[PDB]
Amino acid sequence: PTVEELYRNYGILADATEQVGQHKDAYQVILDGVKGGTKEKRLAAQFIPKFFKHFPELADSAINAQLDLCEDEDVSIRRQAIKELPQFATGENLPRVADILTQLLQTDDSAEFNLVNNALLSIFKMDAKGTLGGLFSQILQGEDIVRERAIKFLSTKLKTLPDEVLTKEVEELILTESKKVLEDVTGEEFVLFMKILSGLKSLQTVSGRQQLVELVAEQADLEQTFNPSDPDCVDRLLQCTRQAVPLFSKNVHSTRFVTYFCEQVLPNLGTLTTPVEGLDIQLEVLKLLAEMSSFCGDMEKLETNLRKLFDKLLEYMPLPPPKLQFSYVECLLYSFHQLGRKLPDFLTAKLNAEKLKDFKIRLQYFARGLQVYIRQLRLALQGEALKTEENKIKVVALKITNNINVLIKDLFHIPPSYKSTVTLSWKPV
Amino acid sequence: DPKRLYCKNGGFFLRIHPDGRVDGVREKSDPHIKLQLQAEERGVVSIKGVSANRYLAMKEDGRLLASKSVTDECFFFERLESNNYNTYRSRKYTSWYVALKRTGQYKLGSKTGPGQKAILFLPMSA
Repeated sequence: PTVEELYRNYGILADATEQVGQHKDAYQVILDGVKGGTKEKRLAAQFIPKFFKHFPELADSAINAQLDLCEDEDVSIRRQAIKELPQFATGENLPRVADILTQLLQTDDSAEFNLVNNALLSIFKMDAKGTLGGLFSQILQGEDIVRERAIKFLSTKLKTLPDEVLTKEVEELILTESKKVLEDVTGEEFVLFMKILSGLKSLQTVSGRQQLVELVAEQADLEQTFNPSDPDCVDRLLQCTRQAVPLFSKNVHSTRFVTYFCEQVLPNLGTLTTPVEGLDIQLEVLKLLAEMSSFCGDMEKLETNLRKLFDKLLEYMPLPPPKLQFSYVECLLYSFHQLGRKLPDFLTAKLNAEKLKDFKIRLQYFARGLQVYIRQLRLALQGEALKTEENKIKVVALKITNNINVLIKDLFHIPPSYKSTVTLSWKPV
Repeated sequence: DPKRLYCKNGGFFLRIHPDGRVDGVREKSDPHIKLQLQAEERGVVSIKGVSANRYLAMKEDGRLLASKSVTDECFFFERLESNNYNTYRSRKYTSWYVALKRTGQYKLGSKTGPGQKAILFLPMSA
């Protein structure tokens, strides 16, 4: 088999018009081109897929001939063959091509890597369910390198497909298969699958986001009792809970998470260990609780959780006889301002007259040192110099102190009010 | 002979803490991965943490803990597989296997089954 015979048999199959299926001998010469050298194989990678549609009786031999070219030592031969693989995904051959293409994602040649992604997206437009089966079966059973590339494929290339391809049943199948994977994913893998699932059109609804919230709830294992001593137990709960924040709306509640933080995390906040430099593990817990408290519904043990939240607030609001942690107070005072609406009797009861008397004294003493630090910040801030790392701290510090001052005045109404609305400092406009 | 249980899923060694935690760690020389496999009846073994003086167990909801005393939940069916990897199936809850996840935690027994990468453990020397 030489380049002369391959070109001549190419013309036999090309000039055959509609009498192509009878020249099976000419197509066999092309199939034998894989046994030739470099120039012979570079032509076989083009001619085998071009006339594959005219010889179903040679399907297995043709797909095998192209697969040998996909595993050739020369990368230029593989690139010529991988590009034409979607031509073979006709009929019962697509799940086999999907398995080969998913296997080929582990290549480290940037040119070959792009051709594998384009071929995967090509058969995806052909048979979406068939290609997903070839991808997820490798995520569930293949090597770690294949599972890694295949997850990244869904994480980055699903957004490039037309909406005509991602039908309702395709999004149903992805959720069905993803829940099979989520029973054994790492911390980073779970972050990728949450981006994949939340990107689906049918899961962006109110009912769809509630299903995603339940997925991270079972992933967080909220029935597991909280252990404050383990450093990885906290970093896993925080990372798993951060994936639930973008899904919370006024009808997609965070009650299961706020209940867990108030019951088991707040009473043990002092025992929190951090193994990473420059990371305040306790403030990050309070930051996360402050974001979720805006979407909490009717709680299981509302009064007990409200007291645990109120007790932790008084630890950072001292009686008038020290440094004031405004960052800690902003998170705790906001969360109590959110959850306190559900039980105004926590302050406006005749039994709680001592708690309300003591609380308004702490709010008044805190406001004295707060308003001193407010104008002290605005004195040092009197568009380019504001972008310095030393001045940006005073900008967010002014947002922290202003939010605290707005919440204190809202609570120091003789009937304590809860109608003020603030934007958390670490949240953009 | 004391052994280490090397899990095929991720490569974790089965670890038993003195407080009763069961998980996996990749460090070869962790003091709490030294295990002693006591033979009970034919085909059933018990796993004891040497440095922890606790026995591996699986309770009602497929969670793995380490009790200080041998209980009903401390016996497991040991089946030899390929290759030199073994599976440990709870004798009381006969459908749940001892398993470690990719994250290193124990896998809930209610989510374990035959033919999983998480249930295969390799006895190692030292």
